Amino acid sequence: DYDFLFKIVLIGNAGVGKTCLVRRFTQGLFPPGQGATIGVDFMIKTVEINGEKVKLQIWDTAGQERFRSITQSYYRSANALILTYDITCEESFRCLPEWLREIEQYASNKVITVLVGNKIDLAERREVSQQRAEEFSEAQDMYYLETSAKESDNVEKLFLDLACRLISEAR
Ligand SMILES: Nc1nc2c(ncn2[C@@H]2O[C@H](COP(=O)(O)OP(=O)(O)NP(=O)(O)O)[C@@H](O)[C@H]2O)c(=O)[nH]1
Ligand SMILES: [Mg+2]
Repeated sequence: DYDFLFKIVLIGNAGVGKTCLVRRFTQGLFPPGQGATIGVDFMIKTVEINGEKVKLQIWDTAGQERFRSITQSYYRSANALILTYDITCEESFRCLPEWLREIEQYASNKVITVLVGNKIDLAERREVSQQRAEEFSEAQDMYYLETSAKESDNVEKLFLDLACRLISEAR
């Protein structure tokens, strides 16, 4: 048995690396030749946060617009949403207001949302500056972290810090 169970759902545009992120955390390896998610995928992992056993239930949703009505049906039952963009794609960033709008209608009003900028191993090809992203997230009152599923940068920290904050929330 665990001390806590939380339901985390990753969302964001197609191609931003939501799958490689979940899989790198949950399996410990960056998945080679990863293809687009069809519908929603589900993964599990139990983690120790300061002696507490926390089971994460993680839903990994399709980016592709055509699955969008179905991925949205998963929001209401989530404890947290990991909203994801790709630092090297300005449009995935520019989309974010629209995602927050969705989350407002379809997620629960107790949902925690974090923002992840993925693919920092490609930092020199970013199209959204660190400062832009931090200013957007300061405006949204949203925790922001820059990750690399590929090279592991901040992938563990992402979910372990969110678990810790979900613990505090449950108390
Ligand atoms: N350099 C680099 N490439 C990455 C990283 N994370 C994912 N990618 C790549 O970017 C592409 C998209 O990855 P994927 O995890 O499928 O993204 P997704 O957000 O789940 N897409 P979908 O919504 O279609 O399921 C893949 O080619 C994957 O290898 C990263 O941290 N760095
Ligand atoms: Mg995917």
